[PDB]
Amino acid sequence: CGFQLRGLGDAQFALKEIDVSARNAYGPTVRELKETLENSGVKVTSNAPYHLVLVREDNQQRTVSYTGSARGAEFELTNTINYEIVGANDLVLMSNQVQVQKVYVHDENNLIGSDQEAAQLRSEMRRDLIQQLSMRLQALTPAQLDEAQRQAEAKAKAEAEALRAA
Amino acid sequence: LVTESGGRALKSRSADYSHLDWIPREKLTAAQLAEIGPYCGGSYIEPVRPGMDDGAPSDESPTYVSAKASRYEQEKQIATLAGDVVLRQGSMQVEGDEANLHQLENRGELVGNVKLRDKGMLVVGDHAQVQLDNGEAQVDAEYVIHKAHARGSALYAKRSENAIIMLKDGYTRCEPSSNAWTLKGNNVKLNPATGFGTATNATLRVKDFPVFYTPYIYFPIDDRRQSGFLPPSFSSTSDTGFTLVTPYYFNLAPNYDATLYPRYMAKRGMMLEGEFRYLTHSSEGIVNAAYLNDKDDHREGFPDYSKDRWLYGLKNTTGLDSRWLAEVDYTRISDPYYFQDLDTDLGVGSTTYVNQRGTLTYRGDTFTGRLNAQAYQLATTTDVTPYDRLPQITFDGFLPYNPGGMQFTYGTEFVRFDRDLDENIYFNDDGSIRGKRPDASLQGLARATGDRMHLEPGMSLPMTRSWGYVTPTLKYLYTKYDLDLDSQGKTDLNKRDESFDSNQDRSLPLVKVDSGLYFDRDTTFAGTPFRQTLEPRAMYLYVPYKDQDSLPVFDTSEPSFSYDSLWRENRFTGKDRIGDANQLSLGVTSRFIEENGFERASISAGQIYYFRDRRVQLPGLTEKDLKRLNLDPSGLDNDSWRSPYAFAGQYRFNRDWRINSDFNWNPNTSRTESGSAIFHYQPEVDPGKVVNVGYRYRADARRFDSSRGTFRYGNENDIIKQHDFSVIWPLVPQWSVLARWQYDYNKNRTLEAFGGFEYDSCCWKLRLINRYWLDVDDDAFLVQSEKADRGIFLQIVLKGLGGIVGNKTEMFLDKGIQGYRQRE
Repeated sequence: CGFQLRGLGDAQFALKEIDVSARNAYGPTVRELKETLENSGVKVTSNAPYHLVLVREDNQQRTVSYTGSARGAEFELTNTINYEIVGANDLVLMSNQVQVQKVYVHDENNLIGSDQEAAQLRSEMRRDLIQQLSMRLQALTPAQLDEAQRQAEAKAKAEAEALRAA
Repeated sequence: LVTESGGRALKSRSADYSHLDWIPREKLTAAQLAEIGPYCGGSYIEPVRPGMDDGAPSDESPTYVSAKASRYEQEKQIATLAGDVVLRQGSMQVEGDEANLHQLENRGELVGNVKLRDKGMLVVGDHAQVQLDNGEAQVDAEYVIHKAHARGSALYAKRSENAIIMLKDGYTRCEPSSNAWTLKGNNVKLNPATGFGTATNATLRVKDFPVFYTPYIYFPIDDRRQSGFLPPSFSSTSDTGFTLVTPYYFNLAPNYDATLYPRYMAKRGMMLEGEFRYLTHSSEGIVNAAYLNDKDDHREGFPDYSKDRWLYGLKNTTGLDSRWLAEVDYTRISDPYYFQDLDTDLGVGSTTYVNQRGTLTYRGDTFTGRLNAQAYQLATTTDVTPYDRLPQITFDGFLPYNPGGMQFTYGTEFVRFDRDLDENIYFNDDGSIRGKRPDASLQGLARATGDRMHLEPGMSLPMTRSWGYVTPTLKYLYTKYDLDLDSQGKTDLNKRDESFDSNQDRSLPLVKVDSGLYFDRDTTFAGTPFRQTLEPRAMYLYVPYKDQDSLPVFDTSEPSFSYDSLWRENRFTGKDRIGDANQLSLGVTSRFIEENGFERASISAGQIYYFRDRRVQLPGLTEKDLKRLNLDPSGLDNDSWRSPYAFAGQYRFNRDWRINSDFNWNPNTSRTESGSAIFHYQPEVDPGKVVNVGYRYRADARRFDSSRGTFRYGNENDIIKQHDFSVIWPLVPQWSVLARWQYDYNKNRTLEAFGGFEYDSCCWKLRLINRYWLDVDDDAFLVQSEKADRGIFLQIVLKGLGGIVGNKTEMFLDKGIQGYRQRE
């Protein structure tokens, strides 16, 4: 044992202004992410200081089991999000990925069924990808970003801008 | 010696290949080492000199001249520069041991260790001369292209006024000593405008021994342009014999390319295949076509056989940046048996169908509309014709609401299911039956088509606090069917003492309360600060029972039991069966979280408690079945107050290895229904080490029995009990082994097996693989069978010929070993 109920300090986030952009500009993933972030008190503003961007989202399918007749029997769907954070003048601070995967049972003789099943399964995965993204934003502070951005500019403007014509 | 004797670079010039700008590995910067591979002995690094990056305009820059002495001869008006002569002019520099200017003509001659330099380009030769009036030049010679790590030689090289360079007796990527392979064109022409070059009497040589001839050949030369040739794949299988595949790659633009796969197959013929891929900020797509006139007539008099064999398709997605999203996923094939015969690049798991789908999607702020035309084309003759959704219109969304109030959600679907049943009966030459199409086993409502409407409003009140939540919600589901049924299916119902009611409606409410808590204990395991969470959850679900035994089944399936089964409003998918539920699901999760918020491991267990019996089920698990004498193994799981125990768990270790596992034990019968453990390993430091270990058991599948026209539960023929091992590992500095094995315990057969080695070197690479798999097979009597195939795979790779792009001849290595991204 040793537990306690989650205090209001731990459910709340450290920042309030964030911009949210994706390559799938109005896809389900980003819409549900913005819905989740604004229900915790994070205002999703175009003018916010730090843009979180979802640059790639891939949804691979692979077979893991076979039938008695060496045909495919179980599919593993895999949804993966590639995310970057940018602060000012399009400079990247952090970059990482989140990934989840679930498996379902395919039916050679019920294809509309199986496509339905995989669909509802992709929905559940989308909600888990978002849980795990906001789980990472809650452990982030608006002060962390500022000093990481001062260091990123101390590496990018101090070393690279030293070569401008002659 | 003194001339170009093939293979190696001239060592008479310099002992240590200094003249080629060659620097051995032990004297290179780390930044330079980073540009060469792990086994390369050094690099060509061009000496630094003023004007490399200024460009080379003709009279834009003063000429820099330097030499030790000069002299002049009066009878032949030649002006000479002796000593170590060097002449640069912007980018181009010229070094020699003596520089004669023949002023009667306008001819500059260079005698001595001649070096012609430009940005990233070096030529070393014994003599060179240039007319100064028009650009005409001749060199007598070896050349280094530092960027591409390439070298070569020519007996002479000439340049005409219009800038067209000609080489006599010409290229290679190998380090000077290596002599491993050279490409020799007896007459080479390089046009800088148009950016194409030509070689006549073109010869691929290996250790100075020719191995390939052609009297003409084309290729681009203007930097990196839209072509390249790919490492050929020499294979041998038991259904194509000796095989050669020689793919060619067009790098058409920075946003799209295309590949062309001509295969020759001893037992099949000359198969021609090609793909076009494209990618933009707002779209992406891939187009595939393939044709072959197959010389194999083993499948003669088989159903739907075609001696021509072709496939075309487009998989497309456009408008990711806008609210309008247009996806296509369409493929068509000539005959069912296509992938059973021509998919020798994949081995195990040839698909039994191909998608034919268009979908438009408007994606508003509050709502989402989607129009979707979708069918399937069967790659088999032993599966029932699938229904196709010709319209499926779909609106899903909510109503803008005030924070902390009600949440109103609506969803509607209209959809028209149809299909053309193919129930031909095939007889032998005598009176008996040869084979029966599976569609012929569908009876009654199983032969139905029709339109279906579905409205689903609902309301939810999510009362949530940091320490937990309770969200009750009520929904209403109205469905209306307009069915059609052929006369066959109606008489099938007369015999069952039933009658066909075309118009059919169903209305049901759905009450669902969800509530859970949030707990957080801080621990430190293995000296690391973990924030272990504890989230219990409970869901009450009430859906009243309504008889649905007179409603066909189009898009409904019954998933196997798992930890997600706990939280779903319906134990079926789709709209064709709604499960009478009066139940409470209980479960608990516990995530371990690092300081960064990265979830490092998770564990979940759960159970459902059934107050009522579960009466509605698929066709064949209600009372229309179980009339076949006894009940199945665990199919009689109606009227049991308890679902199986659901266990799941995940452990990821910093993107180096991850292991997932789940278990499902049924106490009502004391029997394991479903379990699995999957381990994947692939470090970041060395992506060349890769290990996959997996076990999968499942006997609780509910699938459609192709000969009974109905669903079944306990199908001992298809119980999954399988392990999958695969590894890719490096033995000794230049060698690495890779293999994979997948074994079907339930029938005690190996499904796939293959192993091979992979020798790597500075300029070339060899991969050899012996393989054995089980291919999906349909016989002449419309019966599924297992057809073993053996095969052997050979790949030889000349590094640096535009083949750094994914080859489709390696599919069985990509699919069969997660981790195939060896990046070097």
